[PDB]
Amino acid sequence: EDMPVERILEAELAVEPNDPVTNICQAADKQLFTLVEWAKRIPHFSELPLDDQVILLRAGWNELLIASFSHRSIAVKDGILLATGLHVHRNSAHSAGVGAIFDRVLTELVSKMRDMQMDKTELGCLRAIVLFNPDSKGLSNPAEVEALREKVYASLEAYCKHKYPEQPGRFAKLLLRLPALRSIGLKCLEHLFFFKLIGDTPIDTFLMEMLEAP
Amino acid sequence: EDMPVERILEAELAVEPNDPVTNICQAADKQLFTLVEWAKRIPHFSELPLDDQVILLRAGWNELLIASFSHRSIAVKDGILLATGLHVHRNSAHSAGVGAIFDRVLTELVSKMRDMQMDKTELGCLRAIVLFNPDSKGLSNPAEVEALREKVYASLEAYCKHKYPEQPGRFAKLLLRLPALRSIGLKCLEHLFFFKLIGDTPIDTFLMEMLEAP
Amino acid sequence: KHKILHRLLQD
Amino acid sequence: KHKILHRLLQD
Ligand SMILES: CC(=C/C=C/C(C)=C/C(=O)O)/C=C1\CCCc2cccc(C)c21
Ligand SMILES: CC(=C/C=C/C(C)=C/C(=O)O)/C=C1\CCCc2cccc(C)c21
Repeated sequence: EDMPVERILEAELAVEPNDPVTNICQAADKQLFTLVEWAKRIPHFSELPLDDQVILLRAGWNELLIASFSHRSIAVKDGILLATGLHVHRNSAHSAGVGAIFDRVLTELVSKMRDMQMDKTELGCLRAIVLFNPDSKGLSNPAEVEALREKVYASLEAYCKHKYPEQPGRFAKLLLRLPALRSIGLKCLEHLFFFKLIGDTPIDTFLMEMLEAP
Repeated sequence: EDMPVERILEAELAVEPNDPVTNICQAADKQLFTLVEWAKRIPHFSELPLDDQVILLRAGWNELLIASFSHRSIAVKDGILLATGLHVHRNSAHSAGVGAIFDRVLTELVSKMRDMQMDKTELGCLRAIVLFNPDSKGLSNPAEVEALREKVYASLEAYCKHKYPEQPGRFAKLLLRLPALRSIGLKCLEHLFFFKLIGDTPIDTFLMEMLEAP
Repeated sequence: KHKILHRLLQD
Repeated sequence: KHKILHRLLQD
């Protein structure tokens, strides 16, 4: 109840305007600030207690950001477009030692989005579902977070079927990229923790903070 | 087309009749044989080229087995029931050093299944969707595997809405446990690789084989 | 902890 | 590779 897809699309339109690994880390930090504003624009999000708001963002920021730049990379050839306006080509990522994860992103996310022509309203809802992760540990009221997630995909399914009547399986197809996003999200994090350990590759304050405990 | 849920339920009914970590590893090996027979009973599975059949099973065996013993642990108090007829209590897992992952299994999987009263037909379809992972690397025909996945959840959604008309969001709720299954599946694997490295904790041939490359 | 995050969420 | 798996799938 009260989870209009129009508001979700607005949040998206509101935020969306040499070592390839270093450029990626900088883009991630830059986007972390934009992620918070985006979240505040998501219905009922800011109404949750500040603490659960922190738990939800710290728990999904990576999947949220990955989903965003991936959808933003549909038109791109073999690579991704960073929020900084930089392009990371598949070969460049390979020459940096992160080719494997980069390929999964292009194969399981970017390409799949481009193939089904996932629109911005759909991207938004998926990110909204990720944001509202009822499994996030520490939640003062997981049941409430769960209720919000259900209102989101309920509206998403409504959006679909209505805009894509000829594709009765589109709703499930969108939801079925989450397992891949979750898997790719976990691998990118492992790499990040390694980059921090090694000391090389600059990491800004906000990104660094996300690597803090828990 | 030709993906009846009755056949899926049959596959389930056909296979379903001191260190807690050691008992878990043995149960996993025992179930790996039962997993293959279960798969063969899944419509169109055995019709795929032997190689893609190997790729699909090696890619999802862990999530497939986890989903199974979890649903089998709904009636159980704070723990799980192993196929060997053994019970692993939450405290026992904790005293073995695997309490964290064990808690995620009880919190994100077992409890959620028990709360929504997920039936065997639903479990089956979800496992069938996991089995038919179009993202599995090496697939000679990923598009075909994708087509099978879509026929599975298309039938699942039909099963739902019809059996649970009063729960219009049940279909999405089932699909939304996959991200958790994928995450928990990846963590259990990490533990297994560690157990192998350490050398302690016996590991049988079949389970050992699944830890082989790739 | 999470200095930056809290400050941004609160504003 | 995957001796056991192939043998079981083939039977
Ligand atoms: C966690 C993460 C966030 C991405 C943020 C970006 C790049 C946002 C944006 O530009 O919109 C992904 C990283 C960040 C650090 C590790 C990594 C390695 C290979 C490829 C990628 C995309 C990554
Ligand atoms: C990969 C995996 C498979 C489970 C197989 C079982 C237990 C099947 C069954 O009894 O039906 C899970 C493992 C197997 C090894 C690592 C591990 C650690 C803590 C808890 C669990 C469940 C696990």
